[PDB]
Amino acid sequence: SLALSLTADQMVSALLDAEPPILYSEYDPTRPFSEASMMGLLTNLADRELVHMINWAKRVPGFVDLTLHDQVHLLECAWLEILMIGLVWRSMEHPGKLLFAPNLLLDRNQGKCVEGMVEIFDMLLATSSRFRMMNLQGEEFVCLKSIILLNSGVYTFEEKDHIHRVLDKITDTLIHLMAKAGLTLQQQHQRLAQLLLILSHIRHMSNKGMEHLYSMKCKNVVPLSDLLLEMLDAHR
Amino acid sequence: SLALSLTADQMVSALLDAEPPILYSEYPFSEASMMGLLTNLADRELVHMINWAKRVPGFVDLTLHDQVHLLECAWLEILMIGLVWRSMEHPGKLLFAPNLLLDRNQGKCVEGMVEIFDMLLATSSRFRMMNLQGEEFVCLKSIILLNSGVYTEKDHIHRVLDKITDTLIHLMAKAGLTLQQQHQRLAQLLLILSHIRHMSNKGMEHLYSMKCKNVVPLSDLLLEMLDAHR
Amino acid sequence: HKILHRLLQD
Amino acid sequence: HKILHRLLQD
Ligand SMILES: C[C@]12CC[C@@]3(CCc4cc(O)ccc43)C[C@@H]1CC[C@@H]2O
Ligand SMILES: C[C@]12CC[C@@]3(CCc4cc(O)ccc43)C[C@@H]1CC[C@@H]2O
Repeated sequence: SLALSLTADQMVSALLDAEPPILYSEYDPTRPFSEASMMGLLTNLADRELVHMINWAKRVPGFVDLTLHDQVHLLECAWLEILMIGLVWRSMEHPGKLLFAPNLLLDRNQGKCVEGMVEIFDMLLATSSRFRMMNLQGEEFVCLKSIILLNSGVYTFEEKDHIHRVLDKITDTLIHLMAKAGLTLQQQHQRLAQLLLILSHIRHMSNKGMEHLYSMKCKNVVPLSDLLLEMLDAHR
Repeated sequence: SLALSLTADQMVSALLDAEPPILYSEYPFSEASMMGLLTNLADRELVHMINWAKRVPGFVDLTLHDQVHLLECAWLEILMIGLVWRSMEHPGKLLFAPNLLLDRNQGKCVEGMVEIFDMLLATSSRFRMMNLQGEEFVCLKSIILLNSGVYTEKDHIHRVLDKITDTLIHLMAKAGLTLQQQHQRLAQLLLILSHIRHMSNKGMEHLYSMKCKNVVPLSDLLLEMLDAHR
Repeated sequence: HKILHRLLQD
Repeated sequence: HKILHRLLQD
């Protein structure tokens, strides 16, 4: 592999350059919100983001060295976590609001339009407030998102040694960014721990999000895309 | 508080001394009898967990409701990490009790349990491959107690969490690891908590379905802890 | 009124 | 093969 040869600054520039774009929703402010329309907006947006996430996954250092089967497995376990951390990242500068798209800004009262969604909304907002509290930086965010891709499905598989080697390099990168920011060694270890413990909450939100997605699928209310259905069946 | 003034060695000793005891199971497995043994055992371990939580430094400084919230969110993760810890020396096996060592084939007599068994066994071998030490284990279990529900007084919980991070690093530096190996191992241990959270969510659904099965008699305490996850 | 309450207080 | 399988191969 070549990912093992990149320095910390080269790891950051590779992750920053691979960042997906910010997509717009088909949201029309003239339409009154229904449970079926609001779910349709969010699920349509998520489907289009999934296509960009797949091509973003290829540019994450070390991901192409894996077999095609292992690439599918990691993405199948992590896709909702990656969508959620992306959502809470771009919602950081909007307290009490989730920025699904630049034209789709929603608060917890809007989430009441869809049954069982406010529970997900509150957790997403709490993650966003935590990031804003910690003053999460873009360089740290792209490191955390790459960790999720490589770590979430790694406990459900010699290829694991390569993945753990890449994960260690990302850890070296996180520590390098924190030392560069003037943090003492104690603060570097403490901030590293705080950032990685949030991934436990993100896994929790993904688990609840899957169950919420599965319920809306069985209700046949929201039209789900074929790609999103396959990602949903992978968790069952 | 009092936990913030402790040293790293005093933190380790406080956590080791607080460890709950190893309970025995009640001395041809059916789905009802298997689930009965596992839920009977989990209920008795919950009683010792609650008194162990009181002895985790910083936990008594919380209000009663904050203590309830944290335990309601993390109790299954705490049971699970404890199970995988004492199963480390038994590859391919889960040591629920000294007289109850099970493999994944036995997890088949209860529908849906195999997936949870495989995940638990995967965690145990990961701990075994990393050579997790007891002093590191008690730090992780305490972290689960304080972290799992903190995103749902919070500054104090985060200050205690930072203290446990300092203690974890102290153990790795005491073991001879370089600065790079210290933060790498710290990251490796904390990323497993994401999988442990995953296993717990899978375990809640499995226990909820067995409740509506009416397969197994679940104790009132276990039912109340289960109802905390709406 | 929860069992967890009295187990934490005693 | 799955859709994710196709999108990952070119
Ligand atoms: C719809 C939904 C709301 C939030 C999600 C997760 C992050 C995200 C990003 C995005 O661009 C669009 C949608 C989403 C998909 C969830 C599935 C269930 C939950 O209620
Ligand atoms: C019964 C159960 C299997 C294993 C559990 C998880 C960890 C644990 C520790 C312990 O000491 C006893 C039982 C258990 C409780 C689960 C809930 C659902 C799953 O089927």
